[PDB]
Amino acid sequence: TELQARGLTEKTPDLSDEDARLLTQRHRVGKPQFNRQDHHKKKRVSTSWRKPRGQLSKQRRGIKGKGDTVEAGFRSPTAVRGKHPSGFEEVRVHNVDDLEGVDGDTEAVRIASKVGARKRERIEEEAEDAGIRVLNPTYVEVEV
Amino acid sequence: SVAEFDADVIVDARDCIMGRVASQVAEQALDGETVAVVNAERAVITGREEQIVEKYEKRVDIGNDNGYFYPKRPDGIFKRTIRGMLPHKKQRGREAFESVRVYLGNPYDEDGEVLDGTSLDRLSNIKFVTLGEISETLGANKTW
Amino acid sequence: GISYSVEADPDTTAKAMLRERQMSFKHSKAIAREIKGKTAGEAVDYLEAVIEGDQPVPFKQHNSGVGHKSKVDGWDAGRYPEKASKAFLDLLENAVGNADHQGFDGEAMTIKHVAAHKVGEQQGRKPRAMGRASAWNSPQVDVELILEEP
Amino acid sequence: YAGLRTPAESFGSGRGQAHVPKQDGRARRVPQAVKGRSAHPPKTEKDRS
RNA sequence: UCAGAAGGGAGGCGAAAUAGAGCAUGAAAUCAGUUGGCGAUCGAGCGACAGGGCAUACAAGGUCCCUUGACGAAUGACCGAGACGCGAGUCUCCAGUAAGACUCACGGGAAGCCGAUGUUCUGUCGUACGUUUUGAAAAACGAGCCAGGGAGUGUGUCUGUA
RNA sequence: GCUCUAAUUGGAUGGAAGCAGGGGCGAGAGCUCCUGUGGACCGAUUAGUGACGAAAAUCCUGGCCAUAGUAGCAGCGAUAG
Ligand SMILES: [Cl-]
Ligand SMILES: [Cl-]
Ligand SMILES: [Cl-]
Ligand SMILES: [Cl-]
Ligand SMILES: [Cl-]
Ligand SMILES: [Cl-]
Ligand SMILES: [Cl-]
Ligand SMILES: [Cl-]
Ligand SMILES: [Cl-]
Ligand SMILES: [Mg+2]
Ligand SMILES: [Mg+2]
Ligand SMILES: [Mg+2]
Ligand SMILES: [Mg+2]
Ligand SMILES: [Mg+2]
Ligand SMILES: [Mg+2]
Ligand SMILES: [Mg+2]
Ligand SMILES: [Mg+2]
Ligand SMILES: [Mg+2]
Ligand SMILES: [Mg+2]
Ligand SMILES: [Mg+2]
Ligand SMILES: [Mg+2]
Ligand SMILES: [Mg+2]
Ligand SMILES: [Mg+2]
Ligand SMILES: [Mg+2]
Ligand SMILES: [Mg+2]
Ligand code: NA
Ligand code: NA
Ligand code: NA
Ligand code: NA
Ligand code: NA
Ligand code: NA
Ligand code: NA
Ligand code: NA
Ligand code: NA
Ligand code: NA
Ligand code: NA
Ligand code: NA
Ligand code: NA
Ligand code: NA
Repeated sequence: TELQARGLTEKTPDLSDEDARLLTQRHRVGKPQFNRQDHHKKKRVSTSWRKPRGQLSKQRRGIKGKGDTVEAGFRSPTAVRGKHPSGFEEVRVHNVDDLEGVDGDTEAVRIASKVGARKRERIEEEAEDAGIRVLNPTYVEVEV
Repeated sequence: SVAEFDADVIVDARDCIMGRVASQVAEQALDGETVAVVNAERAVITGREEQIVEKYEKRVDIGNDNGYFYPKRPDGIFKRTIRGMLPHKKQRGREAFESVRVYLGNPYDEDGEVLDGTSLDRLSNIKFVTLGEISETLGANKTW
Repeated sequence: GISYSVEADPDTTAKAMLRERQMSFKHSKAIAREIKGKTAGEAVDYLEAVIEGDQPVPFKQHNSGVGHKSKVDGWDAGRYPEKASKAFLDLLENAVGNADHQGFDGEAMTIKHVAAHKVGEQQGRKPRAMGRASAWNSPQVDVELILEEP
Repeated sequence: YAGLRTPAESFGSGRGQAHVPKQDGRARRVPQAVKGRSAHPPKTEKDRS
């Protein structure tokens, strides 16, 4: 009696040397939180980013320590942008037909939360057979 | 007070310039060393006795309800002089400062060492005062 | 109202509640704090002394202007809130009775959990000068008690 | 006429209150008021063809 | 059980009673109890960024440490030898050498482990926000807090544009 | 990013929306997954539609904390037990 995930959970994509380097860079450099100015000072102000507009705003004026402001210089490398940490490109899947055309070498599949257990069971078996990792696998009871 | 301080360094302030010693004792204490300054009463301040005395008298004089508590005795004065060379409100600063103690006379068995650059030549100088003298003028009880 | 906020083993524990009591919530908080960990019987004896004025209840939170009391230990302010105390005595009488009916020894059981909760206000208005009225309100208090065998 | 049927008036300065039309101590008519009018509502005269 | 048609306990119904009567769901402000972190010698835009400590069920992230080696931009030596300077020191050669951020490979290691999250500590920077203003942290104006509400719309005509 | 319309096309009692806590992506607006709760609805693409996005207006309404167990429950030629 132990929990085990369905499918190929250890599968990793094959990446060109330069893509793996850029993936490593993205992970290494990261980025600031880019939370809205003073969101921590007022409960009614949430973290969702808004450009500081105040004429006198310290953050708008670029005062060191008031947080970076969103700017294009902060974008991730083109080659790797949007990749799952594993390096796979994600493909969203609502059913069995959605698996068609998916390359399990460069792509992993994410089953939409709305999809129920019955349809999930079928999607997961077909995906394994096609050599495609499921990022959000069911965990089933199996022996120790 | 009589507590038997264990010092990595014992400094003899006899015929030495207070601020030049203090500057060096400050830096050593921040460097991790425990320091005992010895014979504080015989430590020395260059210049005209009358203006020197006015300055220290002004410090005894100034104050209010919040309070400015300025030491009259030679050990106290030396201690305070050192505190001024430490970030004594920050943690590393208060730690260094508490690793320093100043003594009237020499409670140790061994003579202290004379730090380079701190020694005053009495044959070359008549304009200076001993801490002991300042304290007596300030009205300190002379226990040394 | 409240539900029990702590889990309790039916076999080793007994339960009781007060509902919507009109009495100081602040006094109730102070009393709960003080009787937790006591034996049911101990708590009863304590509260009766409070009612007599022999035992102060420490007020550690709602202390404004409250005079110091020599019998308070490790603290200064205390008082003798008999009304809330009487209600806690009702709470304990129920709990210990429930316990006895289950075959425990009621008085000897430890108070594992005791907590007061302000569940509402009974609302009133007080006419003031200059043609205005202002709130004159009654707190409403639930309190949960879980007795547990030693 | 939704939100406009009321002779609510503002007290102006001096009560420590914003200048907002009130009737029987409740704000009325202005678009920031609950029960107030819709500032720029859908209109029948609009040509939708 | 209780002064009790109250309330409580136990129990019954139902898929569900945390559907038990203003009873679907049940946010925030906020309250009680409790958990983690800090804590009665210490300083205040509450943080950003970097780095420590303590804390962490699974899932949805899987990385990370150390020795050695490969590659190696800008930059770039010690010591030693020769020569110069009153002196601090400098020049020439060793040498664009050793070193040099990232990345990778072999071997070894970590599973509260790496990330991340909570809290706290250290470093650097930092006197909110919005508005008025030549100049706002302002002893200029506004808000107790939170939720919800709250401001370029229609007709006609004219003039451009795609 | 929000509403509702249309065409094309999907998900849901083998558990939709919402909510709480958490994981991943995006410079970001925001997208998405897991767990719990919930117990019936929900999307995507394209072309439309508009009562479409709030930290502020002594803004509106409702709820709520501190204030605080504080002021008052004394004062009056009727001090009443
Ligand atoms: Cl872009
Ligand atoms: Cl003083
Ligand atoms: Cl300091
Ligand atoms: Cl001289
Ligand atoms: Cl209260
Ligand atoms: Cl209290
Ligand atoms: Cl690289
Ligand atoms: Cl290699
Ligand atoms: Cl506009
Ligand atoms: Mg972010
Ligand atoms: Mg906030
Ligand atoms: Mg699902
Ligand atoms: Mg799933
Ligand atoms: Mg008082
Ligand atoms: Mg009147
Ligand atoms: Mg209306
Ligand atoms: Mg409900
Ligand atoms: Mg302490
Ligand atoms: Mg002016
Ligand atoms: Mg809104
Ligand atoms: Mg389509
Ligand atoms: Mg604004
Ligand atoms: Mg209000
Ligand atoms: Mg007061
Ligand atoms: Mg009388
Ligand atoms: Na001097
Ligand atoms: Na003084
Ligand atoms: Na208090
Ligand atoms: Na005491
Ligand atoms: Na005492
Ligand atoms: Na009317
Ligand atoms: Na029309
Ligand atoms: Na930390
Ligand atoms: Na203004
Ligand atoms: Na301002
Ligand atoms: Na000012
Ligand atoms: Na108020
Ligand atoms: Na609007
Ligand atoms: Na107001």
